[PDB]
Amino acid sequence: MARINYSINGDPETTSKAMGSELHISPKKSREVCCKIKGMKASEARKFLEDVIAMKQAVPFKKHHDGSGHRKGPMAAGKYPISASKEILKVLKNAESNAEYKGLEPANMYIIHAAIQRGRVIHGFMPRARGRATPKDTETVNIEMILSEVR
Amino acid sequence: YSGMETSARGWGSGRGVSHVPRLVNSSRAARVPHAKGGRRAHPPKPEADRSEKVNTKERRYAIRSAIAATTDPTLVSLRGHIFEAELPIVAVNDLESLERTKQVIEFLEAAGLYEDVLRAKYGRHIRAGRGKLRGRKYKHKKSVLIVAGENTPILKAARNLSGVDVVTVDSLNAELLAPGTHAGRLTVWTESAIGKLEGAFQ
Amino acid sequence: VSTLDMDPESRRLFNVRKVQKGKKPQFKRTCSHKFKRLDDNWRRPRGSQGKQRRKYVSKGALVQVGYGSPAAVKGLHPSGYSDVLISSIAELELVDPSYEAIRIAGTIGAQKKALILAKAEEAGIKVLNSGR
Amino acid sequence: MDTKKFRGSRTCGGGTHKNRRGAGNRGGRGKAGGCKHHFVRAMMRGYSYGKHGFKRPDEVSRDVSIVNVG
Amino acid sequence: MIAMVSKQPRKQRKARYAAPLHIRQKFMGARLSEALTKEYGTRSAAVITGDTVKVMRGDFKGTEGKVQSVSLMDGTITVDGVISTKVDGTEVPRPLNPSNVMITKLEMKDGRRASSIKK
RNA sequence: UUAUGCUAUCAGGUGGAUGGCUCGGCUCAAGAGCUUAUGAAGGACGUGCCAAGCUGCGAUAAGCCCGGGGUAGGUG
RNA sequence: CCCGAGAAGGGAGGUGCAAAGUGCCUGAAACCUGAUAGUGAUGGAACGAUACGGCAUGAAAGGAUCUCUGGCAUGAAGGA
RNA sequence: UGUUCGGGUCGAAGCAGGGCUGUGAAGUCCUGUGGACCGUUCACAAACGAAAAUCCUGGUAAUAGUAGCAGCAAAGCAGG
Ligand SMILES: [Mg+2]
Ligand SMILES: [Mg+2]
Ligand SMILES: [Mg+2]
Ligand SMILES: [Mg+2]
Repeated sequence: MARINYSINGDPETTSKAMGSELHISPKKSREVCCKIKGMKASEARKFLEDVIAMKQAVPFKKHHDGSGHRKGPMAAGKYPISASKEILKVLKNAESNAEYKGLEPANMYIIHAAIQRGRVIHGFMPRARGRATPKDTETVNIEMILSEVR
Repeated sequence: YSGMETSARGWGSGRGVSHVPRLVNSSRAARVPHAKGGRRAHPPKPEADRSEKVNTKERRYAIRSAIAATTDPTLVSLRGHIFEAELPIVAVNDLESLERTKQVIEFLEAAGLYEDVLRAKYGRHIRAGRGKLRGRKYKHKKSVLIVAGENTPILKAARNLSGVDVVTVDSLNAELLAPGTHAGRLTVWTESAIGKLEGAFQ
Repeated sequence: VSTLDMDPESRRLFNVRKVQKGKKPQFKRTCSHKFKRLDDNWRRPRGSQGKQRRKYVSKGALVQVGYGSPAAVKGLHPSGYSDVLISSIAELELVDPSYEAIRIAGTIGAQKKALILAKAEEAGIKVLNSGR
Repeated sequence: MDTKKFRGSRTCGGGTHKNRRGAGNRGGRGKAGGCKHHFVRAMMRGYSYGKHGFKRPDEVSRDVSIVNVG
Repeated sequence: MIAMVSKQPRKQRKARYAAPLHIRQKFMGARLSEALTKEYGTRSAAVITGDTVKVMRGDFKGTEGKVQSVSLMDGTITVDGVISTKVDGTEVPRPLNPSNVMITKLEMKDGRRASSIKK
């Protein structure tokens, strides 16, 4: 419902920021994608996300390893997230545009931080058998990225 | 009937929950002291009588003991006050004739008892806690007690002075002479007041 | 500041207290490290089957008067002085620098504290917590 | 009783928590149990059963005041 | 007029909060300058639109000007010169309190004003 | 660059405890104490420039007339 | 002013002593995300107490005949 | 609450983490936050101290990105 502070405060001299506010996506899948893309470059990250949305590339699922089998190539369980990939792509676009407005060079920048902070919950309901109604809720996510000109 | 205007019934056993009373059309506990909105176990009661009794002989004896304590310079001095007079202070009967606060202040300055009045004035300070919201905003100090034999304009002139309490001889009690159960209160008398106390409390 | 006047018996007692209070337990309630609802103060164990209350050597140590420090140097600062907590500038006259050191109260302001510290520096009294 | 003396005692000076239930931990209400199970206490207190003597009306009776010669 | 039997804060704040709107005219009171008080005999007066005030407390100690408006319910007056700026830049009146001002020039146009001030 | 993890601290999210404040509540005391067929209390419906709820009012409808108090703003 | 399909939202830049940014005073814990220190894919458990070591920290509020290493004098029970 | 002596925008209460004192209940001080109130001597009071009641109210985990989104009417494809 409001703004958010960042868990890391890089110097504004060589730094770009961006936040995705209250995205309606799964926090676990977004956590896995954010883990995968941290430390890479901007162009490499965008190419990898393009290949993920195209179903040509699998992200490794290490913490939330359930509901998945092992994928081709050299890895254990992994999936093909789509919605989380598109949300992260939008946030990356915004961060690169902000950095180029700062007068910096996007092509030689790194994702030095990408986290998720799940936000408020809208409380829905679903009717069960024998007269009970258990909740079903709309989880939200906050995505944060920081780009830096140092490795 | 606070916390008890309800028709709650227990669900009994077999329902998987506790045995407290609950609402008839819901599962919310009520009426019991550990349930939210329930009554209070052992609250205060308006019919409790908290008055105390003291026999007249021992009450008069305590009053005499407190009156005789103002003669001792040590009890008065260590109790808090500041004075430069020869205890006890006795004044001529025209003190009941004073009608302006300025005249009373002149007399107190000339009798070496005005620094206590100033101490009470500057010691007035804001109280701490929930007492501020209920009417007791400050904490006051006690300076000086003036005693007169009969009602006169002096009970109206030395009335606004900070800390000073002026009373007649037929209105002395133990609070006036032992504020907080500590005797040694600075006081002033007159000749008529001395006349009134031949067998006053014996 | 006035040199301390620890005469030899009191110096011996002071070193004895240093050693003994070195070898003293923490006196923490039972199972305070296995739940977070419990704070780390001391409560007497009360159940009949409890292992600490039954005085098992591995469970810890019960609170008892055997751990008391020597009566001559009880309450003294580890520097050897006795600390009195000062909350006004009308209480430095009721202090002697030979064995007492003041501790200015926490809530004193800045200029009040400056005046107190000036009068304490001149008086020879040692100040434990002074911003310097 | 001194309530503060028993903060942390649980039973509060009663023994088991199965005591202090109600009127059955006292043997009945009032002077109940006259001569079945409280007979000895009934005799020692001064509540023995029986009726003994008669009374005259208070209209006719008098209670004289006395004073000795000494 | 609420006597010494109203020494409870709850009662005083009720009286000041839910007041009849003809009593809120009295809360628009401000001190008079020396000449005004020594020629009308009232130590104070009420502030009305069209008179010159001298601010005494706050950020504008010493600035003078007319009263541009008065609101009874709010309890605040508006003065010439005393302004605040928007973020985009637009000078706006800043409300004050009539007990922080001094009256130096009364505005006599009602005719009933003189009687209203005193007696 | 040892992955999945364990312990402790820090930064952030969620959450709404603690503290400070309070036009509310409760108890005691002193007063005052009936109203309606000349249509009561209570209810339904309506009534605002933009007006859904509450409050007030009744097709003259957040209201009309007269006397006093009050004085420069008012439109719950 | 720039990004964005945008009356969403983000960045930069302002207002204010202070963001206190609209259900906006302070803002705890459970719970969740990241970072730092120790440890870690040959390993046995009421999660700790006591003694000895490794690694990390030890600004304030704690020590300066205090910490470390040795010499000398007296030395109780015991005593080669 | 009565009484004595005080502190605070040159920064009170509260909160997070630390140093010292006490056998202990606990006290006091330091650092970060906070932006307005808080103590103390001698006494007196109580709607006065929580780890547990298949305790009450609120918030929130694991289970878990799992079950379900099939059974009685298996419905969609091309071009624009
Ligand atoms: Mg979802
Ligand atoms: Mg049904
Ligand atoms: Mg209630
Ligand atoms: Mg609890």
